[PDB]
Amino acid sequence: SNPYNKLFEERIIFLGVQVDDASANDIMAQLLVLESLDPDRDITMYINSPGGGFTSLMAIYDTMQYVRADIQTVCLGQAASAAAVLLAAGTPGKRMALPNARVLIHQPSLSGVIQGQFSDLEIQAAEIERMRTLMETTLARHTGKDAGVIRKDTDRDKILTAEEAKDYGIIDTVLEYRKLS
Amino acid sequence: SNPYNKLFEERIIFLGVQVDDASANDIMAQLLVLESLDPDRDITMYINSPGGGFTSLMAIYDTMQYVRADIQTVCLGQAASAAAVLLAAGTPGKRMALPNARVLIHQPSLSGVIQGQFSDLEIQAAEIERMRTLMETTLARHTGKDAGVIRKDTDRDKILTAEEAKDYGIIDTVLEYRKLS
Amino acid sequence: SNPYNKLFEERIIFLGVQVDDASANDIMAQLLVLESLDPDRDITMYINSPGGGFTSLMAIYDTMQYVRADIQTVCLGQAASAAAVLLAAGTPGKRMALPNARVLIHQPSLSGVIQGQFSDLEIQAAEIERMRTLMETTLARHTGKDAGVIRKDTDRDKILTAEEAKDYGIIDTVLEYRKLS
Amino acid sequence: SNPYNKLFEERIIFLGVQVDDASANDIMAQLLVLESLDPDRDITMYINSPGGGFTSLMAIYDTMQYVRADIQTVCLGQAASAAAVLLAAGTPGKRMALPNARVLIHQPSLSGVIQGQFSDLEIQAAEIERMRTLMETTLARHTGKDAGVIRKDTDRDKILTAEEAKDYGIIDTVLEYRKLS
Amino acid sequence: MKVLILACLVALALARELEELNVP
Amino acid sequence: FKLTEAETTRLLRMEEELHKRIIGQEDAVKAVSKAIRRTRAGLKDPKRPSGSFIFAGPSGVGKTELSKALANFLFGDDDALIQIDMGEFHDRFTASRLFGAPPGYVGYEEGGQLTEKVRRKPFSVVLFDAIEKAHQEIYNSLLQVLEDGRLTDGQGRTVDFKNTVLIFTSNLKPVGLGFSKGGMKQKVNDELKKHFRPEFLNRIDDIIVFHQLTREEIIRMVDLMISRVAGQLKSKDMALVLTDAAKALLAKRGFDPVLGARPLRRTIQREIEDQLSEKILFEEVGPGQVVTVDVDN
Ligand SMILES: Nc1ncnc2c1ncn2[C@@H]1O[C@H](COP(=O)(O)OP(=O)(O)OP(=O)(O)O)[C@@H](O)[C@H]1O
Ligand SMILES: CC(C)C[C@H](NC(=O)[C@H](Cc1ccccc1)NC(=O)c1cnccn1)B(O)O
Ligand SMILES: CC(C)C[C@H](NC(=O)[C@H](Cc1ccccc1)NC(=O)c1cnccn1)B(O)O
Ligand SMILES: CC(C)C[C@H](NC(=O)[C@H](Cc1ccccc1)NC(=O)c1cnccn1)B(O)O
Ligand SMILES: CC(C)C[C@H](NC(=O)[C@H](Cc1ccccc1)NC(=O)c1cnccn1)B(O)O
Ligand SMILES: [Mg+2]
Repeated sequence: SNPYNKLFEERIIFLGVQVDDASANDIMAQLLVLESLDPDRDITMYINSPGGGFTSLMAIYDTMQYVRADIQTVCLGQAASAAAVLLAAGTPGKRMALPNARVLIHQPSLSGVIQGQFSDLEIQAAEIERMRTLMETTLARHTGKDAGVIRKDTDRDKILTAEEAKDYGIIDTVLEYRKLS
Repeated sequence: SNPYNKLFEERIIFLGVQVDDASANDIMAQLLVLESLDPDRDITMYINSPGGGFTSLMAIYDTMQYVRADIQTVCLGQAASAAAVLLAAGTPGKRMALPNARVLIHQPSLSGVIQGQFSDLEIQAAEIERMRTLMETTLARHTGKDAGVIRKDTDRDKILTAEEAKDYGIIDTVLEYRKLS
Repeated sequence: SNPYNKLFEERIIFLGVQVDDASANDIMAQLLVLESLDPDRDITMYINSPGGGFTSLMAIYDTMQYVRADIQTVCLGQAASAAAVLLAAGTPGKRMALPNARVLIHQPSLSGVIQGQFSDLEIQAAEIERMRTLMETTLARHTGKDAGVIRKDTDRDKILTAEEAKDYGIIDTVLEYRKLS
Repeated sequence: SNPYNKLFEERIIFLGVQVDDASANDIMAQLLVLESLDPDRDITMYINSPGGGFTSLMAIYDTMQYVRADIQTVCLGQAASAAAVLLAAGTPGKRMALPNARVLIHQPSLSGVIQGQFSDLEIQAAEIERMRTLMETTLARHTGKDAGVIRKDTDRDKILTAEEAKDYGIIDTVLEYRKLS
Repeated sequence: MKVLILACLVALALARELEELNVP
Repeated sequence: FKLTEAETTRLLRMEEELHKRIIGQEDAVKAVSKAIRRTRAGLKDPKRPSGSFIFAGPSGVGKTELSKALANFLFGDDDALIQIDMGEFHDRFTASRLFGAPPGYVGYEEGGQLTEKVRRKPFSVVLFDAIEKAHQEIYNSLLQVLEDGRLTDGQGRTVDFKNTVLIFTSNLKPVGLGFSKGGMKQKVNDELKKHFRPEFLNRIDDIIVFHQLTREEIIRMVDLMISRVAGQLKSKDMALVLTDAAKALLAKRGFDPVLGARPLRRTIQREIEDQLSEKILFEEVGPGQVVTVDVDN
């Protein structure tokens, strides 16, 4: 067994890589297996991800909201873009983050230019607008902010230190070091 | 066993990747095995796909319509282009989608330019027209729309939220979260 | 075991990929093994191929004509160019196709330009002409057409729907869906 | 078993490669497994890394500070950029380095240009400034320097020989050769 | 390992009582 | 024989008399009550047994209790239930307890512990408790039992299992794998297809997958289990009376969908009849006194 197989025996999934469809289908497959192995024991989800992806975000957003088990998110070094939404998507009272982890909340973007007629670009922009409102509505029900506050805050990159990510509501506890180590 | 091997034991196939011939032959091989293991137990088909491919669409469209088992489609984060047709291609009463999954119905396109004489391009265009009518005839027998309504709706990209994809007829139930999680 | 290993236990080979020498030597190795395992039980050959290749076509054309077992071809989503010849190359009474599979019969081409002196190009063109006549002579003994009819029909791309591929003689039955599914 | 599997049985992890997210998630998975196998036995961490990465640094900085086991860092040939911070991040009294290992402490940089509006670049620069202060605050609590001294020292590349890396406070012992060898 | 012992009970080898032939 | 006027009315009351013990499980009762109506209307198949059931379902919802409510209905006690505890049969060779030893082996004279229970009582409810926990060819010895209606003894006597009602209570935690709306019976039905050999499933007359005990049925189950401790175990000139808030408190503590009626039974021996057993030994309330149970909080 790997370490990654050993953490999964203790119901811990790594996000680790960026949230694309390949990573989202991995995490959804891991969240549903861990739901079936013990639905009343908390899945822990370690997040060191640079973000990326919205449908892949909302694939593993909805799955960690679907499953019978409570999700404990732990931000390791980084939760940027989509991964900060997944960090807030843990169960309240859960959602740890290590003390030097940065949390980068950020409005949705298009990676590169997508061409098309203006009637096709009015739809790709009505979609990136409803991707923006869905990013802010999701992040408001998990941080307790007012979803126009998040639109003002995620208007640019807002890098949150873990101590000011629990003041923002992204996490709940900046988890302390166990032994001085 | 992987998680993907574990979901397949519970008769769940991921679409996951885009629908190309490599992915279509995988899903057809999975649909026929799950038909042979238990033909009277519902195959579930998880769809997080960005679409693509029409012959690869109609390869796994026809197979999930062929097999003795009812197909339960579940849109995870995305069912775009060909995958939205596969999402509607589930059994009626089945066809779930997660609440923040987008469904992108979309008329067939050519990825890039295909050259040729005009007598060769009158045939590639009579084919992309009958690919368009077959996309609309398939999506009309599964949504209950009138197939000219779908031509008006899929004239551009029509991104459907899951709540308005069951109003459209693509899915039947926006499936609720099990525990608050 | 994979699904592909499971279909091969039930004497089913996928064409799946395009017909090149790597795919042709795979299918010939699979056809000869399935001939040796049970020579009086029908090999099924699933065809979702975009075609390509003539010597690789006639490698697995001749092998599926060689073997003691009858070959049942099934067009999944596509049988283009060479693969449509392999689709017609099944045993008469066999040769199914799924209802939304397209069959693209097509005269042989050269992928890209091959240079040379004119005395070398008179031979590459006498070869692509006898590749054309061999494509039409093969497709006439399996469809019952008159081989000048096929020269008129495959003069351009002739995409056949499965319902009009049995009228053409490429397949014999458009195979019905088992359960509504 | 590999040698790398054999060193991990003796609770030794290699840093080895540069600190990116792929390497950080490996080391965090290794540090948490070795914490769970025996939390009161010292994890040794071999560092031959060229550095790189700040969130990946602070991912495995925080983990080696989190775990119940004391971390013994050993610089093999090189601890540059982030890896020198990880070298100082070992337990005091631990933190060896081989006699010809160089330690390159270095202020954070951006690999290549990141574009954007000036209001977006005021935030990427307020982040690389707080990445700089966090690099200096971390390296001051582990070397005993005054964190403005480190800003003066890491203003350029400061390559420390192991004998002058214990005078700097990065390591504690330049570990002697066992047998003349 | 899961080799069963097969008791194989014999039929009863038992004594016999006697009718006797009367004499003077 | 042609039925007494009383026995005719009781047998049309057979659902509502088996519901005096079985709370809920309505299609479970009217599948096993119809099997007795077939036997007594003279419509029993004279080759097939009278009833052949797999009472599959969740653990604790009344699989064994319906087999005991059936045996009390047909006999007057549930000690007339022939209960073969199939957890004892863990390997292939304990099938020699169903029909006894073959010739030339010890235990040949005793000739089976199921066949000889039915030679004495051919009209019997034969319970096979936890048939899933038998070996894969214990129940392959019952493939002539459930069509031909007889089992050949090791001594050489075919015994009539025709007038028996065979019951195979199989035992089939929260939600399964993956996305699904709501939240089941087809999961239990097809697990029988994977565990049991479908030769055995075709011989079963009815496969009944049992229901979750609803909260409206746990409230009725409180009244049944308090009726155990009073009247049979409080024949000490003591009377046990529960207020309607007290039975509501027991139902709110004993109700978990996934187990059913044993967490209620563990609740009553944690709230009621262990606090009551401390009050009898201390003689706070003792013999010759009516106990009322007010609600605690
Ligand atoms: N339907 C029921 N009616 C009355 N009491 C019930 C019922 N179901 C459960 N109980 C109570 O809980 C006990 C458990 O019922 P039963 O013995 O039938 O369990 P079971 O369903 O066979 O479970 P298992 O899977 O463990 O065999 C009963 O003896 C009774 O006290
Ligand atoms: C903050 C959350 C919402 C995610 C952030 N941005 C997005 O929403 C991502 C950014 C992205 C990633 C890859 C390719 C294109 C765009 N948006 C999308 O995935 C996306 C997809 N289709 C249309 C529009 N946006 B993150 O990636 O910065
Ligand atoms: C909506 C369904 C029908 C599928 C959508 N479009 C198509 O039909 C796809 C789009 C596509 C994908 C890959 C390469 C070229 C073209 N069309 C085809 O596959 C295709 C293939 N041959 C000729 C014409 N179209 B999807 O890919 O946007
Ligand atoms: C019925 C089939 C054979 C018709 C078409 N295929 C071909 O003609 C293929 C396509 C191809 C592949 C490689 C190099 C050149 C050409 N023809 C040949 O294999 C080929 C090979 N050598 C000389 C001439 N043609 B189809 O696949 O487009
Ligand atoms: C000394 C420690 C802090 C690490 C050193 N520098 C950094 O902090 C690294 C240098 C680096 C590496 C890869 C890609 C881009 C930038 N900083 C970062 O990783 C980084 C990441 N996001 C924004 C700004 N800096 B090392 O890489 O020279
Ligand atoms: Mg029981």
